[PDB]
Amino acid sequence: SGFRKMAFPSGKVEGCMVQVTCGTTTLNGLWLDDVVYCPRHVICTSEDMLNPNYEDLLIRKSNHNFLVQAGNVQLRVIGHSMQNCVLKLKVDTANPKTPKYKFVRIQPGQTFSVLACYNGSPSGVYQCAMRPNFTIKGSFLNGSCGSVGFNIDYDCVSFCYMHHMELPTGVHAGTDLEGNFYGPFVDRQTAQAAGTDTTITVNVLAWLYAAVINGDRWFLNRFTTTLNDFNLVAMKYNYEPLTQDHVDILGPLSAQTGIAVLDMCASLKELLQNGMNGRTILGSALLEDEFTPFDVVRQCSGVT
Amino acid sequence: SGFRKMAFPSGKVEGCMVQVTCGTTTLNGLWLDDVVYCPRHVICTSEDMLNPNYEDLLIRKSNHNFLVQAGNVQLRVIGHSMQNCVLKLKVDTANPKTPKYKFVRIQPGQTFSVLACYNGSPSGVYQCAMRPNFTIKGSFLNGSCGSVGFNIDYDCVSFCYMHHMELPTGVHAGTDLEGNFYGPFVDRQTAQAAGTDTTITVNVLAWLYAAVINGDRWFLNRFTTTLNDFNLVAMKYNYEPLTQDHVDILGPLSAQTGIAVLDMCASLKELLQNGMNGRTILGSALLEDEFTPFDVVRQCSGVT
Ligand SMILES: CCCCOc1ccc(Cl)cc1CC(=O)Nc1cnccc1C
Ligand SMILES: CCCCOc1ccc(Cl)cc1CC(=O)Nc1cnccc1C
Repeated sequence: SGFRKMAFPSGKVEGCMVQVTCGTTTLNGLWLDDVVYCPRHVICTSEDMLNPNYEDLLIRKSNHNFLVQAGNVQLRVIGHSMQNCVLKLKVDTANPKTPKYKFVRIQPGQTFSVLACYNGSPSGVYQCAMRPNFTIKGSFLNGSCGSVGFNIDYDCVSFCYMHHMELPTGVHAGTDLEGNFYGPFVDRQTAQAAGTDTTITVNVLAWLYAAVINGDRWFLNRFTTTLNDFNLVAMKYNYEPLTQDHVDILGPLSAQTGIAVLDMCASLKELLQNGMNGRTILGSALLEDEFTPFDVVRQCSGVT
Repeated sequence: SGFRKMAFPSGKVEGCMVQVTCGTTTLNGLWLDDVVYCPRHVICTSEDMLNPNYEDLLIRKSNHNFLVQAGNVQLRVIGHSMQNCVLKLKVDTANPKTPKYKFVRIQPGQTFSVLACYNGSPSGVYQCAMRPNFTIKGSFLNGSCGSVGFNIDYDCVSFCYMHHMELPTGVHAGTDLEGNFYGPFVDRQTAQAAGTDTTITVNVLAWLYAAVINGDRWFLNRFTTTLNDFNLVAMKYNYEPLTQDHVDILGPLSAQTGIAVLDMCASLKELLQNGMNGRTILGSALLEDEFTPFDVVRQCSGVT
């Protein structure tokens, strides 16, 4: 019993972190096999960031200008290339701590763990969701760029995020490991609209099932609803519209608890319309949307 | 910017986890140097748990009855001893992944990371506080016993908790690494009062400073208070009384923000008396007490 915002064990990712320095800029890189991946803005000076011509800035750099250090040891750079917003530095040594891995592009509403790093050294690990608007609400300071987001299925690390920047609003933006930004963001110091965010309905419902499993049941009611009626409420409260695909993904939790998905929707509808009335659910005084249905099943079953 | 419930990177601890089996019971052990530490109730059957005579149960066990497996490899047990509520299994091989470590007994109100494990395999990592009543509000299922709590200062892991049991109320109890329970708990399947818990005032104040640093400032007011007046409010709301020692530990945050500790106390007093009025602070709709002043300084400065 108990339910926590749990991150994946970060060891397999810690073994991949390196420091990358180019000129005066230092950030983090991810060393997998014989390639080090890092944000391409490592080649910029603070002055270049207003509108960088990355192609031109990279033309002025050679392999020997990229200083890559894995803890105490220096890596020898034998190639460099830019792919979208990431640089790939080919090194002469395969990382001996390379775990089994994949590069994946996550969908908005999915969750992942972030290993925040500074100077190639891990500082902490936390779990977060990719917002529907493709931002993340992380905890990152200057020097954290190149820190990565990931999920782990048994012995395979699926890397889904590399941190690039903080928007003027304090929210975070980054790329997949092929350097493609999530969302409309560009790697420039410019005003960038993040766009309307919504609450991840399927995750709130999953977390309400997690609450029932762990004994917090006060919000259960005698009501039911339909997808159409619930979506009118979701619209008013800036929640993502619930679809049959979301209902299907909640099947295992509905089967375990015996609470039909639309009955849990009616509990959520009442909570949206009436608030918490000063009560809490799983130690929270708001409706939590950073746990997917898969996260709830994993945490409630003890998957390693 | 941003503030998250951040755990320490768990890699150094993952390398110490092993599975311990005795008879029919399997739980986790912590392998440091040539000793494996685990909860002594690994020697019990479910029937023995109502009132186990651990000394008698252990007398029936020999070194070869403790099956210790580090991933795929089996460890050879050459000695066993019980120290308080832990068993120490001497093995013939020092763990090659033993980090620099210490065993510490944390104080109530302090925080630490938990690497939840099942069958010797890490499942996830989360940050939590040792409650003033010596329980932890963790996320643990059957098989998680032997999972550990720790803090990391540079390259040194300070182990402070080993998980032993879930109380009938769903809260968690465990020991330091010398096997001494935190709180009044005993390792028996009996009704055990946890005792009155309180909110960790110094941590709520630290988190309010974290909020101001990250831009959430709506709760700041034109008021001040005294330790005596604030403690009358703390008493009414079941908060720990604030002392000058707590004020001194908040010095660095008060110096960084320029907000005097008693002025932040007046913000906290108003929040206690008036509630949040449907607003949030650092994404929370309640007053968070699981960040110490040291945690806030560390997260706000990027300590690795
Ligand atoms: C001090 C850097 C100012 C320019 O910023 C930038 C402009 C554009 C880009 Cl693609 C990158 C960056 C660096 C950046 O955003 N760093 C960062 C990340 N997360 C949290 C806090 C910080 C300060
Ligand atoms: C299924 C075990 C029942 C007896 O429990 C016990 C009685 C006494 C003791 Cl010192 C240990 C235990 C085992 C225990 O509490 N396990 C556990 C831990 N955390 C979260 C969930 C669980 C089920």
